[PDB]
Amino acid sequence: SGFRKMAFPSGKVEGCMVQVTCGTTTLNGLWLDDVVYCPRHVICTSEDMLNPNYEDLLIRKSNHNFLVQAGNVQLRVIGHSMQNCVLKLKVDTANPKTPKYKFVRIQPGQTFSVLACYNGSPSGVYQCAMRPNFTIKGSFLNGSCGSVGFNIDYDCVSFCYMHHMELPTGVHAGTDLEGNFYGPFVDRQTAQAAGTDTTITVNVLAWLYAAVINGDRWFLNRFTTTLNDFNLVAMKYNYEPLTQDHVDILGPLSAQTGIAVLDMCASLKELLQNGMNGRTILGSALLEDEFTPFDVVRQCSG
Amino acid sequence: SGFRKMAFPSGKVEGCMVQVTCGTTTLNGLWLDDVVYCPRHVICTSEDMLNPNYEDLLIRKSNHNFLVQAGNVQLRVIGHSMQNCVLKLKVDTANPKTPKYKFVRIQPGQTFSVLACYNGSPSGVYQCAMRPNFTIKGSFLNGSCGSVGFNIDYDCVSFCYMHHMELPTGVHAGTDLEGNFYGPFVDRQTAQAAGTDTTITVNVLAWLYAAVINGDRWFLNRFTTTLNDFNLVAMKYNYEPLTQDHVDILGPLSAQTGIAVLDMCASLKELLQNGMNGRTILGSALLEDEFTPFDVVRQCSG
Ligand SMILES: *[C@](O)(C(=O)NC1CC1)[C@H](C[C@@H]1CCCNC1=O)NC(=O)[C@H](CC1CCCCC1)NC(=O)c1cc2ccccc2o1
Ligand SMILES: *[C@](O)(C(=O)NC1CC1)[C@H](C[C@@H]1CCCNC1=O)NC(=O)[C@H](CC1CCCCC1)NC(=O)c1cc2ccccc2o1
Repeated sequence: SGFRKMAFPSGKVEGCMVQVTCGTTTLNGLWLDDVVYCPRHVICTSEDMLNPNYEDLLIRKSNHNFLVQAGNVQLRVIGHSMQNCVLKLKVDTANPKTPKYKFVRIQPGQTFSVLACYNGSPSGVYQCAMRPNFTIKGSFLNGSCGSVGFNIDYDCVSFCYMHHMELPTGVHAGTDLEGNFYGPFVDRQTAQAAGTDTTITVNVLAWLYAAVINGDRWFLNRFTTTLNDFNLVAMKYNYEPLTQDHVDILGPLSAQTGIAVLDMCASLKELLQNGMNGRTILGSALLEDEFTPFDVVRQCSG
Repeated sequence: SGFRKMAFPSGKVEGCMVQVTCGTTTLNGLWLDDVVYCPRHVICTSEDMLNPNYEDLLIRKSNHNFLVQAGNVQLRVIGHSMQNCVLKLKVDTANPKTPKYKFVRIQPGQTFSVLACYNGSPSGVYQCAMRPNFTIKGSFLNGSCGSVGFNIDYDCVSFCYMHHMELPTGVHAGTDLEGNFYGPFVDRQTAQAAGTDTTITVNVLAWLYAAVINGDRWFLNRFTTTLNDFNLVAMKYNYEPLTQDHVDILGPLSAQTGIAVLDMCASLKELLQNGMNGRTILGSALLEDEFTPFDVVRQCSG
């Protein structure tokens, strides 16, 4: 028993991290078979970071302008191309540590692990959720660009995120591995800012179920509610609408605990309307929304 | 910027996890050079788990009673011995993935990463702190025994924890890698329970500094306090006494923020006496105590 924000084991991804240098700009890349993926803004200079024309900037580069360092080994760049906001550097050596992998794009409200890296060297691993406004509440310092986010299923690494920038509120923005940004963000310095965010209702309910599975029951009640009355409350508190598909997804947890999904909704309504009256749930005084139903099932006993 | 509970990258430890089976009991072991370390209660039966004499139980075993599986490879056991509450199985193959390593024992209030494993297969990584009462608030299911806790410095893995059991309150107990239990716990079924716990004051103050570094300043004030008046408050709220050595350890963070340690103490006193009045700090509505000054410095900008 116990419930923690848990990341996937990072070994498979650690084997793929490298350092990419162009000019005086150094950041991280992801080495898979004979290709290194990295943010295209490695080719920028502090002189054209405001409105860069990346096609122009790239045309003025050649293979030898890119230095790729894997551990203490120089990888020779033998081709280069852009795909959306990522650069693909073809290298003359296939990474012998390449895992089975996939490039997936994730949905807001889904979670993934982030391997924070600096100069091609991993420093830490943590769990994140893609917020409804397509940002992530990460932990990223200068040098972290190129760090990736991923999930692991069986032997297979599904890469879902590459890190590009930090917004004025301290939250983070990046792309999928095809170089397409999550959200209405661009890789150029502008006044761009996070849009308004909302709470991921289905995840809060999953976490309430985790709490019950782990013996926190003080917020339960004999009441129930309909989906529509619940969603009237959800709207009032800036929670996302709960759909019937969410109810269905919560089915396993509902059956394991014997607490019907709409009964849990009655509990969440009471918590929203009354607060916690000084109590905690799984060690938190706030309602947590970064655990999916899958995260809860994977971590919690059967 | 950003602040997250971050674990060390787990790759180096993943390379050392194996499965150990004795009879119908299967758990995890840690393979380093030609030795596998695991909890000695792998030799117990549900028949003698109440008051086992491990010396007797071990004497009745031979090398062939232990099945060690590394991935899909059987490791031949060629010797066996007990050291306190851990078993050392000498195997005929040195682990080629052995990292530079050390066996350290940690202090209450220090943090470490846990690699949760089942059947020798890592499933997740997370950050923990050793509580003042020598327990850890982990996430461990049946099958997790033998999972380890560690820190990484440069290339060197300092193993500090092996997992043995769960206590009635849902918290966890284990040993260092020499098999000596953390706390007044024993590897036999008794009524044993966690003793009273306290909050790690120096870590709360480190986390307040992290909050300032990350732009949360609402809890600051123009006041100050002496160490003794602060500790009178600390005692009242079941916080650990703050020593001058703790003040010294907080020096870097104090200098980086320009907020004297005793001024931060004045802030913590106000938060203890008044609560948070509906506000949060680094996304928490509770005062967090599982980040050491080192964790904050390592993660936060310079
Ligand atoms: C990465 O480019 C990076 O790590 N580069 C390596 C070479 C050093 C950074 C990562 C940032 C750094 C700041 C702290 N957290 C973080 O995640 N990304 C940027 O610096 C990004 C770069 C621009 C350049 C054109 C393409 C993409 C954006 N810029 C910002 O994050 C950013 C935030 C502010 C705030 C105020 C003024 C400017 C600014 O830029
Ligand atoms: C490990 O032994 C383990 O994983 N063994 C592998 C072979 C299956 C478990 C880990 C526990 C399991 C329960 C849930 N969380 C967790 O961390 N450890 C135990 O089961 C431990 C074993 C005894 C045996 C003698 C030596 C050490 C203790 N027992 C307990 O954790 C425990 C908790 C309770 C509560 C009520 C009755 C009994 C009990 O046992």
